[PDB]
Amino acid sequence: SMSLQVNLLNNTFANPFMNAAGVMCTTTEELVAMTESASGSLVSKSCTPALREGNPTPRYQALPLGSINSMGLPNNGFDFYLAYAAEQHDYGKKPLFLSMSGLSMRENVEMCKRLAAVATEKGVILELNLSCPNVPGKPQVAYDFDAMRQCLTAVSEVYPHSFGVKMPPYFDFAHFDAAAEILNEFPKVQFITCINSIGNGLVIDAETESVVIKPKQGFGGLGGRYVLPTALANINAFYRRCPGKLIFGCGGVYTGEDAFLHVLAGASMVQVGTALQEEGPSIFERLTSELLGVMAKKRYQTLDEFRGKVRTL
Amino acid sequence: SMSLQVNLLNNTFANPFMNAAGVMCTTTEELVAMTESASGSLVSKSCTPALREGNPTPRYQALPLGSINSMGLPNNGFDFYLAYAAEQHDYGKKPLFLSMSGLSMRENVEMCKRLAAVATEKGVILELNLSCPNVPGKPQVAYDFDAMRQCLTAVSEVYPHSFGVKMPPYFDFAHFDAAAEILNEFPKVQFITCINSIGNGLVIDAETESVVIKPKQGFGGLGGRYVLPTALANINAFYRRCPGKLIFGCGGVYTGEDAFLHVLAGASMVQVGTALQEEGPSIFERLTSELLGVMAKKRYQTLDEFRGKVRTL
Ligand SMILES: Cc1cc2nc3c(=O)[nH]c(=O)nc-3n(C[C@H](O)[C@H](O)[C@H](O)COP(=O)(O)O)c2cc1C
Ligand SMILES: Cc1cc2nc3c(=O)[nH]c(=O)nc-3n(C[C@H](O)[C@H](O)[C@H](O)COP(=O)(O)O)c2cc1C
Ligand SMILES: O=C(O)/C=C/C(=O)O
Ligand SMILES: O=C(O)/C=C/C(=O)O
Ligand code: NI
Repeated sequence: SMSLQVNLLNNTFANPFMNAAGVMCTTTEELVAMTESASGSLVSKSCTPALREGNPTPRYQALPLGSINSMGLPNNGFDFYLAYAAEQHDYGKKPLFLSMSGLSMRENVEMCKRLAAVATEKGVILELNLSCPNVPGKPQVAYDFDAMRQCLTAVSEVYPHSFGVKMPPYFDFAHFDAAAEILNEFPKVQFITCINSIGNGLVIDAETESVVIKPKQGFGGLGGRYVLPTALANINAFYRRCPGKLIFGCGGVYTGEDAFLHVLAGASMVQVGTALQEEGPSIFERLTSELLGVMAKKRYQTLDEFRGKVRTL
Repeated sequence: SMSLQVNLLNNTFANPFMNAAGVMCTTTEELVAMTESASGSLVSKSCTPALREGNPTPRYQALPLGSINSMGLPNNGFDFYLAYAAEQHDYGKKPLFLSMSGLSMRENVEMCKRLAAVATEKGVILELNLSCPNVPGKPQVAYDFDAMRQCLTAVSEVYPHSFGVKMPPYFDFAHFDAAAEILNEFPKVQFITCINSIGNGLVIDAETESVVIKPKQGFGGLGGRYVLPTALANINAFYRRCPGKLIFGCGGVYTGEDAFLHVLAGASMVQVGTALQEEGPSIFERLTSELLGVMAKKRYQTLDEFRGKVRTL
């Protein structure tokens, strides 16, 4: 009667769920666990050309309303994720996204040049992270529309495949417009993942009178409950403004209902970060059944039936 | 014993609490209620030169985690708030801030010209709102650094008094820096209120499969629980970067503990929006009591003892 199936980017997904990049997808064991999970897909930790230890700990804190982190791109390096995609990932189980977060345009160019062949041969799909908010002294690329255009230009020039972009949240229609205008100039950008963390929040523990993460004086990306309306806004903003592109929702998904909201806003895939961090990949079984339960209660049979159909007043 | 006293801009405030601009401060009755309340101060609704009906309703929605609104600056017009400040407000009770949100730099300039005499004579303090995120086709001025510098230059030229600026949240250190650099060019900007709403979130009611406010396709400013870490981040970011200025915290204050966090982040005054909307002016008795209780438990006697003293790791 019902189906969470998603068909996009020449792939079939059992369901729209996947991990948010950076959550439970850094190590082989994590990637395998994500592959073995009920998720429709997975995306590997945002990689840099070489392994990165990331920021000093503590760099993640679970919170009643979500999470704050300043991980700082700890990752095994591009070769590692490329090898996973090329040699290890069971594409028979589900499609794979590889998140890339070069620290400069040059780094993204170099990795993309090498990713090209593996994408061709294996079908791994690039999610280009333009919104890492946690590397000290590195602005979120997509908050600088010139840096964003330049990065997309460079990747589009060297990378002979469609890819997606992991976007920071924007908070003004002027920015939705400006970002969408730029994204629409790149036909290879076939999906937009909205959103990365709400950047550089500051959690203060009233008990300790201190921040809760070490890097950057305690400023870190916010995820979880905090970010859901912002995520939905961005999902919908780009869903509307980039009609030639898919939107992947990310932000504040804890339940099938939250996922339902993402899809209603226009999400094709739904990424799960904080909730997954706290619950582990078993969450995908829960989220699939919950989303199905929501759809059953609402008498929806497929995601196509309500994707992007949020009613305005 | 303990004091919530705040001293700034030649004024004594019984406590740091005040309404957030736009909340319960549009009408004479509201302004009188705010004045009669236990709040340390109050700010009048952001005004435009002439009255504004504001955006179509529904334009405010209380939420489990806060609020979303697209009020669209409904206000009685500058003359009205000017007259309140000039003729009606009992300054014997508490200092008064007047929030100004002209839709253009010229509108602000013209209002400031006329506000100048009332500020001189009565001591009303301008809070210049550069962060209205709800007027369709009008971007948040403070997201345009050139426009903000321009506006502050234009206002400073005609306004021979100290004033503050109501800021939107920023989400990247590069923007904290850029914004702080601009604000630091203006010695008359003696306070910075961080933050206005997290702009243009989108609340979707899963049950109705619809947005919850009418203007701008449901996109509206987020307040309340959603915004606290962002508010704290901005308060602290500007606290650090504008040591010559005071910071007024605004965002996510429901309790004395929240207020304590604002102050720890660097807030001198603490503004209360969503919580005040949802509880009314009696909230200030609660908040003062709670903040004193927090301070008592933490063995602080004055706000100066911990203002801005959030410990980093
Ligand atoms: C610990 C942690 C690591 C993350 N790493 C990445 C990353 O490497 N690349 C990326 O694009 N986003 C990363 N994110 C952001 C998530 O992908 C996601 O956008 C964000 O957490 C919002 O979703 P959520 O509310 O479900 O947490 C990370 C988030 C967390 C909490
Ligand atoms: C109904 C409503 C009206 C508001 N009107 C104004 C306004 O006129 N000027 C302004 O600077 N901020 C206005 N705000 C934003 C608040 O001043 C405050 O920045 C925001 O709500 C965050 O505080 P909170 O979390 O306590 O709600 C308004 C907020 C709400 C909810
Ligand atoms: O590794 C991190 O700090 C997170 C990056 C991101 O949110 O893109
Ligand atoms: O009147 C409003 O819509 C809100 C204004 C603000 O947040 O500055
Ligand atoms: Ni911004």
